[PDB]
Amino acid sequence: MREIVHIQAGQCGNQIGAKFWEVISDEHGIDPTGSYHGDSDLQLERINVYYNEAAGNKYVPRAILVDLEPGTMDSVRSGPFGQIFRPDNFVFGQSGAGNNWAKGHYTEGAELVDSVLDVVRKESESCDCLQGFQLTHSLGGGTGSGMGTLLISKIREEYPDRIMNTFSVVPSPKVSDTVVEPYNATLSVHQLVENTDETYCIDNEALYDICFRTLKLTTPTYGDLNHLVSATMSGVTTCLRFPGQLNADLRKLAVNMVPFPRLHFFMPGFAPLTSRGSQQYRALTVPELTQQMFDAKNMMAACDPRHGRYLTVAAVFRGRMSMKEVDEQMLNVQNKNSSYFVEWIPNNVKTAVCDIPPRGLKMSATFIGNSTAIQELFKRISEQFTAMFRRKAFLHWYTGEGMDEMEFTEAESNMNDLVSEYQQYQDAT
Amino acid sequence: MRECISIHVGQAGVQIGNACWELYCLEHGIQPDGQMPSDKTIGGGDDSFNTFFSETGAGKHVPRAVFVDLEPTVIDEVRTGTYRQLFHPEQLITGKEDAANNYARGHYTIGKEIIDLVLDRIRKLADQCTGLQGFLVFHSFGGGTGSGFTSLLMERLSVDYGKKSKLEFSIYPAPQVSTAVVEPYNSILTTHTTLEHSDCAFMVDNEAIYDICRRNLDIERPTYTNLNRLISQIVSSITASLRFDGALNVDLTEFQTNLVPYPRIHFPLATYAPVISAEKAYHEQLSVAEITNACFEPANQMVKCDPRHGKYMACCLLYRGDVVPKDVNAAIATIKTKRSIQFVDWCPTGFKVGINYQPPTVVPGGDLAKVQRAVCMLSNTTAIAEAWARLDHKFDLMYAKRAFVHWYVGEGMEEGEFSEAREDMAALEKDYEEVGVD
Amino acid sequence: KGKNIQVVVRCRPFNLAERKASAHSIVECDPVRKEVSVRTGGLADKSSRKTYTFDMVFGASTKQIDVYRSVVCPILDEVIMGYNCTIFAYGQTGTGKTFTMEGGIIPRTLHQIFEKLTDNGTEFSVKVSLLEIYNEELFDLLNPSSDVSERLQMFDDPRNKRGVIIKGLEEITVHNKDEVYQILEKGAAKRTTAATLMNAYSSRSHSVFSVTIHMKETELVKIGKLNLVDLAGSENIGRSGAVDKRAREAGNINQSLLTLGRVITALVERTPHVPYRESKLTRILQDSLGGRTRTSIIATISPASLNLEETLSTLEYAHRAKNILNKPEVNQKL
Ligand SMILES: Nc1nc2c(ncn2[C@@H]2O[C@H](COP(=O)(O)CP(=O)(O)OP(=O)(O)O)[C@@H](O)[C@H]2O)c(=O)[nH]1
Ligand SMILES: Nc1nc2c(ncn2[C@@H]2O[C@H](COP(=O)(O)CP(=O)(O)OP(=O)(O)O)[C@@H](O)[C@H]2O)c(=O)[nH]1
Ligand SMILES: O=C1CCc2cc(-c3ccc(C(F)(F)F)cc3)ccc2N1
Ligand SMILES: [Mg+2]
Repeated sequence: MREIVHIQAGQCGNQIGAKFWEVISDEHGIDPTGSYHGDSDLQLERINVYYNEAAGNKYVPRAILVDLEPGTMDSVRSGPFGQIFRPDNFVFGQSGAGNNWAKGHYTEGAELVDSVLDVVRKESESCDCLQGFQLTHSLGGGTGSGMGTLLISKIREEYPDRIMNTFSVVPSPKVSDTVVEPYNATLSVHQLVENTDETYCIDNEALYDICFRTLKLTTPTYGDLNHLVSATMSGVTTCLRFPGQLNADLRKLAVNMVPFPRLHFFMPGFAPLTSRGSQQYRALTVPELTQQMFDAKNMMAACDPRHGRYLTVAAVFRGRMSMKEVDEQMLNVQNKNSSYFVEWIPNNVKTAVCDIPPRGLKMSATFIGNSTAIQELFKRISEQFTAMFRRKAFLHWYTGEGMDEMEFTEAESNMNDLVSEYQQYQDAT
Repeated sequence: MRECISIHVGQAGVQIGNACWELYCLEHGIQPDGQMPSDKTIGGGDDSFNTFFSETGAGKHVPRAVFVDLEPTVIDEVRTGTYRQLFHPEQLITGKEDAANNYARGHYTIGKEIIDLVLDRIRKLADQCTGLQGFLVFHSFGGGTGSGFTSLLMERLSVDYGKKSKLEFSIYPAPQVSTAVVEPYNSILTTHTTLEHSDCAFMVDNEAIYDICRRNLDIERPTYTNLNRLISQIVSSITASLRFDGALNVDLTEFQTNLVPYPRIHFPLATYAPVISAEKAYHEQLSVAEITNACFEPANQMVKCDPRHGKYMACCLLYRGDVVPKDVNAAIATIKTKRSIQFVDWCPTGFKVGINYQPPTVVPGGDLAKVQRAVCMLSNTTAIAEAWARLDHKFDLMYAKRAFVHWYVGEGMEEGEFSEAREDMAALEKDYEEVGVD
Repeated sequence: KGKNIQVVVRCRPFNLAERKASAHSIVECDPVRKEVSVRTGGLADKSSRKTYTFDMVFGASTKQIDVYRSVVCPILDEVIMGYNCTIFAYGQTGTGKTFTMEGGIIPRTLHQIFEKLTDNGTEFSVKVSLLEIYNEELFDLLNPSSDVSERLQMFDDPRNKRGVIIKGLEEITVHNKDEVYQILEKGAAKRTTAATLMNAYSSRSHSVFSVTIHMKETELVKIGKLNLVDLAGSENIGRSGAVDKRAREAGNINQSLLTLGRVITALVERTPHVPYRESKLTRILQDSLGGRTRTSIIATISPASLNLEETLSTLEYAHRAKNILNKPEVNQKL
């Protein structure tokens, strides 16, 4: 049990979270009935805990549909496995953030509470305890951020006990549709970061670049990339939920990940990381996964791994690994770079093997660590915001948003304080 | 006769014990159902039988074991397994909430709820059973569960039982690597306090043993199960001696008391010889000298150590298969004459060692081929202490980092306790040195 | 600059609870020495000793008034100068956070403050506030008029980066002593935190009491501020066996006390980043940390051998406090 509520919100997440849930549902292999197509008991139970059983042994997905606009959900519902979710389960505000973090934030909240309360009550009832909640949205886009800001505080607030991780796409520093767009995100995220114990973010640009490049497709599709992302998430859920020869609890890992709880968050990493052609055609050798992970390319976000430093790296292997393989992988890491390895703590990386190899490739791994460069880059973006501040464009709209300037300043300010530490991360090995 | 129960802590504890038990069933030939199609256990309930299980029902043998885990995961497997059918649900218990590899957290949070059931469960068995000569403890140092669980367990068990002997087969993080950052914190913190309560503590060289076994295997990597397999078999040998008299059977504990001159030295390091891989088993027919000599070599040593570096205050020998004391003597001369093993001035005498009539016990599906004789030895060296120190330093570094204070802080555990672990380690090292010196 | 942050250690007379404990006084206070010595044992039996030399050292015997006189009176003059000053009490409840607060200290202080000021003859106003920090949240004690939580948010006022502004709390000025008391009594009730199993009373929340004094004389205008901070302390949850919520809350603070261990290792470090913002307390505190504010610390310790950890932890913190360079400046304003 210990189900976590899945949230899709923000239009991005309106896709992306939906994609994740749906793909996860696909992972369920439960037929669209919501009964369990899959023969496998193991999946069935794990999924089953995840998804409350409707009569007919339907699986009630743990998700809420949030609409920037109501159509978005509609598209979702019209999209596949609409049936699996009972329409009752989700409700979404029509208004949405409006792609304003603040504006969405203020407006959304009233709707938010109503929706959240009902679902949350159900969910709370649903499992004895939830491990935590997962949020999908795009911070960079106005709504993910706008909704998130309002939602996160209360939602986190409701159970201090619960540990929640949030997912948002961070705006690509490379380009933004609008300067303002990341602006909505920045305030949201800044507020968000303290609020949320864990945040998982990948820069859009890098993901697109990597995805695209790897794909060698004309472009990465939004959905596909989301699918990739969801896949990344899914493994974590699947592996942890699923038995593993070595399985690590979220709590231990999470606590472990920060050398102490002070470190707010760690940035996600995915494995195997490969090019579209490369990965698809290629099969991972045992060392193979590690190597891909090791390289910069592996990180979904674009970072130079040297530039970043890893507080820790964690990978979850899925399926069995040879102990020797365990040895080889571990050994390589330390060898590879002194700085890369944290000097302070040996065995920086800890891995768990999923009891069962993932659907598809036998071995899967996740990447854990932070990208120094990436975090720093983001802060720069805020600086861009600062420059924009010189413009003081759309102050009024912000005024309409009702957020004070000071929040803006502080929001940057705290970030500024943190960011320096970020460099420090790299500085430390 | 006497029955023993094993306790498994952490996933590791359960798994390892699991290996132990099934082996027992197989060795008895008792079917995993728990009632052997084979005739009733040897000599009826033999001492071995009773410890392994009891014949009740009647005409069912139910193992004497308790399986505990914070995390539901491993125990559920048991439920799945056929062996599960053997084990009546009373014996097997699972815990909802995993340690999450916090020794303190797991210990405090989990332990409180769990203990009452387990103590009761054990209690009833204990009451019913004639008793154990001793009981075995399984757990993982690294695993939070083992850490937290063991600490809770140790005090309570110690207080209640008092007289009853306690033995802990623990997993010592290989100096090569630690799975988790937590592990050094967990291990040191957990270990020191508990150990004092415990008569003796055992730690495993994951690296050394794994390397050695694997290398002996000449296999890329031993299975974890296989690795466990080695552990089980040796244990079985241990049980066999006490359970069934060998050429020489000795009270294991009583001998052990002889073995450890000091309660100060909770346990001598123990070795099993010959070091037998499957291949190693294949390669030679062991001789008394051969086994002993093999045993001496660090390759045999599961732990990585320089036996030279440590002194041998005394060593014990277990014997398996046919043996004749003459051969033993021949070995004795060989060993004694050999400089290489150093004897502490304190103990002039190698003695004593015991022999088992029955050929060495093997773990089922044993990777390694059978050896004519199995032997185990205890030695006390400074070096062994050093290994602890080796782990300690990293922990010390962690303490220097003062990282992750908070998590423990949530536990309410103090740095001072940790410091105490370190200091205790230091003192212990000093003690080990002091004893170690001849 | 500034005078170094002043740290005094006080060893409590063996608490009656200590007596029930049959706690034994390892602790030896040699006030002449200003040495305090603790039977560590080290590894060894607590023949082994750890000896510290303190700015000021008070054995159990030390009378309360005396302590105050020695520590408060000099502070009061700084307040009148315009100093911003802070005194924080740490250590064991038995040691007498409670022994110190039950009696003054607070009731005594407001009387003296007016007496010194009026004899000074300066035209003055006195405003007081009382808040409690509970589970990282702010709650207004002082004004029951104000909510149980004062509307609490804190921002940087650009004058001092460390310098902060706590919007919404009000101190109400009264020229007279008397008005203050009336508030004082009121405030106290709000202030009170949870009692403990171990101790009849415990401070669940850190209490911050602040008195701001505006002074005008013929024209020079000075503002003096005094913060009297009473530590909130936790006990090991496991030991407590307290309800999970209770344990949790204790754990949070306790853990926070590591985080307070951590920032203070940084101050010693003179490390680039000081984690002020990781606690509301240290952020508020922030400008005081070796800051312009004139700061004094009173660490209380129990002779009892029983609590090794607190004794060790108070010894480490006394070292770490000195390291940070306190730059009290008289904040005299004309
Ligand atoms: N990787 C992806 N990024 C996307 C996708 N759709 C949008 N985005 C990015 O997300 C940001 C826009 O956020 P959303 O899609 O969530 C718009 P939202 O409902 O949150 O608010 P409004 O602006 O009120 O509509 C922006 O940076 C886009 O580049 C997608 O499918 N995948
Ligand atoms: N003797 C063995 N040790 C093992 C085996 N597999 C893992 N380990 C070791 O066990 C340690 C991990 O401990 P556990 O899995 O028992 C974890 P535990 O349940 O105690 O706590 P958590 O999983 O953190 O909640 C670590 O040092 C591993 O290297 C095995 O098959 N045998
Ligand atoms: O690096 C270190 C070592 C631990 C330490 C403890 C404290 C503390 C912890 C607990 C208490 C109390 F509970 F006894 F009050 C007092 C001070 C303050 C600073 C430090 N710095
Ligand atoms: Mg949208």
